[PDB]
Order: sequence, then C-alpha cells, then structure tokens
Amino acid sequence: RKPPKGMFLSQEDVEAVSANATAATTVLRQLDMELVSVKRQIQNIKQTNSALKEKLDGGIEPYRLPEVIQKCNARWTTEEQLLAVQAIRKYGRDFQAISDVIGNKSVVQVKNFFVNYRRRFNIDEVLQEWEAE
Amino acid sequence: PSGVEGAAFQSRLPHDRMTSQEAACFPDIISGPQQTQKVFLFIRNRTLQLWLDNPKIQLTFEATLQQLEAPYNSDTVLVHRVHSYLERHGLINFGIYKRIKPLPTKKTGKVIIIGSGVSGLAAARQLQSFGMDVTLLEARDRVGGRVATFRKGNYVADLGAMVVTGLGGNPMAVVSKQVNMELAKIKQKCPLYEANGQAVPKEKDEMVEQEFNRLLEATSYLSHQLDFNVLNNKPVSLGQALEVVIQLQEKHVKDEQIEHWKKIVKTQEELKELLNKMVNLKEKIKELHQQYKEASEVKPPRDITAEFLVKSKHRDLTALCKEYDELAETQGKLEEKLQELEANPPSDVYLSSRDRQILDWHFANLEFANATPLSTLSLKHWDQDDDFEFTGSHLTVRNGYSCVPVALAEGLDIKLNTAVRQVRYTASGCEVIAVNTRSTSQTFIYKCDAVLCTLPLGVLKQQPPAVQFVPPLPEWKTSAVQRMGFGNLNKVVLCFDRVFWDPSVNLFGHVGSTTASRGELFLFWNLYKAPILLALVAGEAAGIMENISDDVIVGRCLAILKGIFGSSAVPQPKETVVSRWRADPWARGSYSYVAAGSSGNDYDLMAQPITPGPSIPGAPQPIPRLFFAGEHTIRNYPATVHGALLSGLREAGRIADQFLGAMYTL
Ligand SMILES: Cc1cc2nc3c(=O)[nH]c(=O)nc-3n(C[C@H](O)[C@H](O)[C@H](O)COP(=O)(O)OP(=O)(O)OC[C@H]3O[C@@H](n4cnc5c(N)ncnc54)[C@H](O)[C@@H]3O)c2cc1C
Ligand SMILES: Cn1c(C(=O)Nc2ccccc2COc2ccc(OC[C@@H]3CCNC3)cc2)cc2sccc21
Repeated sequence: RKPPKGMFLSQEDVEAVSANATAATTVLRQLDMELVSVKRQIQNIKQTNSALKEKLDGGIEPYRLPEVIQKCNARWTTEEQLLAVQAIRKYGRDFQAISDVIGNKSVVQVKNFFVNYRRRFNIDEVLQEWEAE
Repeated sequence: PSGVEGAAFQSRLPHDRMTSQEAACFPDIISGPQQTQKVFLFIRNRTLQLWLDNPKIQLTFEATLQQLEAPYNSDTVLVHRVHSYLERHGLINFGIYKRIKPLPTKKTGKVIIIGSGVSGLAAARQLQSFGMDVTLLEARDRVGGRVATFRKGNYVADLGAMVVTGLGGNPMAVVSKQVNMELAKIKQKCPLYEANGQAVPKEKDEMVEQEFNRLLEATSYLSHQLDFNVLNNKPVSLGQALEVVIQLQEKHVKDEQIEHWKKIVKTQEELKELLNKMVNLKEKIKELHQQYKEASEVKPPRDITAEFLVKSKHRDLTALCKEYDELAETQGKLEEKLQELEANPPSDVYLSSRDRQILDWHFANLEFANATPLSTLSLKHWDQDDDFEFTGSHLTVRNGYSCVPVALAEGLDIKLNTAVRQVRYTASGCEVIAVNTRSTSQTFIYKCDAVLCTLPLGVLKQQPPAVQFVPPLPEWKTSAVQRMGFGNLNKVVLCFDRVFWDPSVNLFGHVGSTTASRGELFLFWNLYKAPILLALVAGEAAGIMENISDDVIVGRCLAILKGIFGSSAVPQPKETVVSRWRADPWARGSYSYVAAGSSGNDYDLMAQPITPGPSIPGAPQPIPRLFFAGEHTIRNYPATVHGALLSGLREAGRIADQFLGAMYTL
C-alpha cells in the first residue's frame, strides 16, 4: 500500500520526470535555479533589516517618562473638572485616556461623570465638536 | 521440518494437497471422496520419506508396501500406482543409487540426448533407469558443461557453478548424500575498499546498504502499486526504475530545501514590516517627547489649558511608549524563531559522489547475481523465482562441483567431441547429424525415436545458427528464445603460495571508481582450502573484459590487491585462469535472466516439446519427437544447477510416458 520509509513517490511526480528524456535534468535544474533565487532574496532582507535595526539603536530610553501612582479620589475639584471637559473635547469617548490624563479617577468614575455632568457642561455638544474630526 | 510432511516439503510438494500433475494421473481420486484423497497423500508423503532418509539404494514397490499400516494396506493397486508415478517423475529413485534388481535384459526405444550438462545427464540416467536405449552427444571433451572445475596440483577452483543455494527443498540435498561433496557455509561479512585501498567506514557502509535495499523495495512498489511497467510502449527495465526513483529522491531533497528557505523569507518579511512600524513609532516619540518637554518648560503659575497640555502630551506619550514595547515583544519572538529555522536545515544532498560509488558497488553485486546489466532485467519479472528459493545457508562445494556430473556419468553412453550440427525430426522418427570436433570433416549420423535438446539458451539463440532444425522450429518457440535473456558473468582464478589476506574473511569487495566500470573485479573470494582468491567480473564490464588478455587482467587484480594489503604482502601468482563464458561457443554466455519484455511464461514455452507434421496427408496425429531441457526450461528454478537437474528428470518422465506408456493412470 505504501512506499518504504523516507522514500517519496506519488503517482503525479513520477509522470513529471517521464515526459521527455531530460525532464530528469530539467525539473532538477528549475529547482537548482529556483533555490539560488530564494537565497539571494534572503540576503537582501538581511541587509535591509540590518540597516533598520541600526536606526532603532538606543531603544526609546531617552524618551521614557517616570511612573507616577495616583490614589483614585472620589471628589471632583474644579481643577480636574476642567481637565475633563478639555479631555473629552480632545479624546472624545476614550474613557481610558481620559482617566489617565486626569490621573486620579477610574474609568467608571469617568463614565458616571459623563452622565452626572452632561447637564452642567453640555457634554453632548462637546462630543459633536470631536465628531467633526 | 517434522514428520512425513517434511518429505513433502523436501520434495517441493504441499503435504496437505494434491498437485495438478497428480490430478492428471489420479483423476479418480481427486474427483473422489475427501477420505480417499487423505489416504493418497499419506501413501505419497510416506513413500517419499522412505526414499530420502535413505537415497543410497533403490526403493522397490514391495520394500514400500512393507511399511504399510491400515487402512493404507487395504488398497495394493493404489500403493503400486503411487510408487510408479513417483518413480517415473524422478521424485524417488533418482541420481546415484544401488539397484536391487539389475536392469531389464532388453532395451526399448532409442533416444539421443544433446549435451552432457547436468540436465542431460539427469535424464539419461532416468531413461536408462527405465530401460530405454540412451546416447548423449557432447561437443566438449568433458562432461558437466557450465559445471566446470579447474584442477592443478592441490589447486581446485570452480569456473562455473559453485553454490548450493540452501538445502530446504533442494534436490541436491539428496545428491549430496549420494556423492561426496565437501559442503562449506559462507560467512556473510563483506568489507568494502574504495580505490585508495582504505576500508569504508562502518557507519557509511551501513547507511548506503540500507539505502540500496530501500531503493529496491521502491521499484517493486513502483511496479506493482503505481503499475509503471511501460514507457513509449517499450517495457521498463529494472535499471530505468532505479534511475527514476533516485531522481525523485534527489528532487525531493531540493523540494525540502526550497520550502525551508521560503519559510525563512516569509518570517524575514514579517520582521521587515515590524521594523518599519518600530522605526516610525520611534520618530513620533522623539518628536512628541520634545513637545511634552517644551510644554513642561512653561513655568507656572499657569492656566488650566496649559496644564491640560502637559497632561495630554504626557499621556499621549506613555500610550505610544506602550505600543512600542508590545512590538519589541513581538520582535523578540520572531527573532528567536528565525535562528531556530536556521538551526535545523533540511539535508544538503541525497547522496554524495563517494556515496554514489559505493552504491554502484551494491548494484554491481546485483548485476553479478543475475549475470546481466540491470538495464536488461524485466522490472515486472526479474525476481519471479524468489518465492521458491530454498531454506538454509548457501554452501560452496569445496572439492570442486565437477564431482557431481562426473559421478552421474558412470555407465552412460557418452560420445565426447561430437558437435551436433543438424536435427531432423519427422513422424517416422528423427536423425541427428554431428561431427568430430577435432577433424570437422568426419561426420556422424544417429537415428532414434526421440531427441532431447539440452542445448544452452545461448547456443539456441545463435545467429546464424550453430545447429539447424529440420523442419525449422515453430515461431512460438523461436520468439521465446529471442525474448528470454541470456546473461554473462566471469571468474578470475589467482593461485598464490602464501595466504596474505584475512583468513577469517571469506569475501571482500572493491569499489570501482565509475558507474561504467563498477563490475570490474568488484568482489573477491577466499572460499577454498588452498591459498586461492577468486575475483568476479560482472555487469557491463564482463562483456568487455573478454577482450583484454589474461596478463592485463591479472595486472589489474594485483594492483587492486596492493591497495588493501600493500606492495610488500602481495606476491606474484603461480597459476592463473580467466573465464570467457560468452566467447565459449558451447555456452554463448553464463545463464538466463528474465529480460525486459519477457516473463516466466517464456520458460514454459521453451519446455514444450515439438510434434512433427504427419507423413502422408490425412494420416493420424503423430507422437511428439523433439523435447527440451536445461536451465532455461524450468520457470521456478531457472539458471541454477538444481533446475537443470529437475528439467532432465522431468523430460525423462514425459518421454517414457510417450514411448513406454503409463500403467499408473488406471
Ligand atoms: C560463472 C557461473 C557460475 C554459476 N554458479 C552457479 C551456482 O553457484 N549455483 C547454481 O546452482 N548454478 C550456477 N550456475 C548455473 C549452472 O552452471 C547451470 O544452471 C547448469 O550447469 C546448466 O546445465 P545445463 O545442462 O542446463 O546446460 P550446460 O551445463 O551447458 O549443458 C549443456 C551441454 O551441451 C553442450 N553443447 C553445447 N553445444 C553443443 C553442440 N553443438 N553439440 C553437442 N553438445 C553441445 C555443452 O557443451 C554442455 O556440456 C553458474 C553458471 C555460471 C556460468
Ligand atoms: C552465480 N551464482 C551464485 C553465486 O556464485 N553466489 C554467491 C557467491 C559467493 C557468495 C554469495 C553468493 C550468493 O549470491 C547469489 C547470487 C545469485 C543468486 O541467484 C541467481 C538466480 C539466477 C536468476 N534468478 C536467481 C543467488 C545468490 C549462486 C547462484 S544460484 C545460480 C547462479 C548462482
């Protein structure tokens, strides 16, 4: 039913080395030349990606910003109220980004802000401005 | 190997069933009730058992009946039929026995036999054993034909047949008892030595051998499963099949490599895309950070919009700094993977050239066994006799195989130096025309009821014909002769004084440099008591080495023999012989092979006897007159001694049934 171990011969590829008297050497030379091909292509991308690595040299350590740990507070000083409005205007609905930019509020605290203040800061209107972007 | 059942096996018969031959002579029984048959087989099997655990003496009907146990006693005619049948078809009372009753006073019927090869001799004895008048005609000055032993002083080497290929079912088992043959086993270890004179590394040897065996299986699968047995409406050789298979491996070696390097570049390109994303994000960062710094530089107090800017810029930056790390993570995974793909590269070659050479030795060994280039063997059929090979070790005949024909030729009318030239057969009888080999002009004429042709297939093939048939042979016969293959294989005998090789090693090989000359002296044999080394010429090489003088050939041997062993240890040889089996005109080659385009069926054609046309038109159907035996008549044992023998025995049966009648079919 099956050829010996590690010997490979499908019906198809027998017939393929039969057609002419040099399908033998033809089929074999195609791959010889198809191989040298893929090897030169490899070399290209080694050099291409080697130059791109040189430009990443330094990582981003120069532009890294110290961590800070803010203890989520429940009250909204006028200060961080105003940060919010501006954050909404810029970030739209990115509740995360807003919670970060303010620093001391959780992502839920931001959510219930939208509703609690929707009235007093016309937040609906504000989002429409961000809409146009 | 136990019981009467063992005698059946030792006589190539199924203990539990009736053969088709037996059906023909005992149609009543095989047609009959189960029980009657079961009886028959025992009577048969038992009788055989008797013959063979003592084949030194005739086994009579009474002697057999003697060892009879009921209900097997009951029927005395049955026992007689059986014993007669067995005796007729040389299953018992063959070879060399002591007779009980000296021969019948008077002979009956006259037969001429062509050739005193084993096939000839076997039948001659049988016929004479059945009291016909028999005369053999040998062109040679000696019996045996392709059994040819060389003798000088204590040097004894076989140039022809040398091996008994197992004893389990072999007739020669029985002959071995009847004649003193010194049967010695063969040690399988065969060390190889490349051109340099340096053994092949044990690791290599094992791999290539294993590859070779796989390459064969390959072809068989290739033949039977993929049905790849025609190409350009020409039948496919074994050599073609191998070439094909090899290429496909060589090809698949490449296919792997390609697929592996393509897996690399697919990843190499995923990385390129990442590295861009990375490099661009680094720029957005550099520049953004700058902005944040500037926004931070604005000393307070400051209104809320300026405050917001710092925060927004601060967050926008830590956000971009997150992305980049996720990417440098992704990068490290792809980067390590790349080096692991690079770590395990699919194999570079299928086989080297130093390999391909060693492989070519294993092929030469195959061309040796079948005595022909693999380009000539039938892919479908070359190994058709593999199912009937005997059991047990292969032995040499140490004292020279010639012992066996010579033994057989005792008390036989043998005209040596009598070359048959023409064979005429008619309804009336036949006449054979020979000549003396020494004075070709001196002419002989023999008349007989029947002729038995044991002419070698090479002779039969000869064109223009060495022997002429009158009338000429039917096209069905001659076509078979054309289709069948008659190979060649040659031995070189080296008689030294000192044993300068390893005596614990029976045989060792030498690896020829090229495919073309893989046959040349590719294998050597210390198999004899004396200090004697044989060297084989096989394959394409055999045919060509038959135009090189003895001296040159021994030159080449000695040279080869100094690589392995060193110019100090290798003396000149005292006596040397080289064979030339294809040039030998009473042979025209070595032995048959199922050539591409033939089948084992042709072997059966060559055994069919020939019946002449009637003398007077509308006269009754004649009796057949011309019969055939030899190594090429026996489908299941071709190209061996035992087959030659068996073919002789067989005809002796066919002939006697014709000319003495069969009193056992009652
Ligand atoms: C090198 C070699 C090694 C072998 N090794 C083995 C082995 O190891 N084991 C094995 O089992 N078998 C072996 N054989 C095969 C074996 O030798 C044959 O199968 C067998 O001996 C053939 O017997 P035969 O009677 O069929 O033909 P032959 O033995 O040739 O007998 C036919 C006879 O006819 C004679 N003759 C030819 N032309 C004429 C003519 N015009 N007129 C009259 N007579 C003629 C011949 O001279 C010959 O004596 C080997 C053969 C060779 C060549
Ligand atoms: C030449 N020869 C030999 C022979 O000299 N063989 C030998 C010599 C030293 C070591 C080992 C071997 C075994 O190697 C084989 C070689 C051939 C073989 O089948 C050959 C027949 C002929 C066609 N079908 C099978 C079996 C074993 C045996 C036989 S039987 C018929 C011919 C022949």
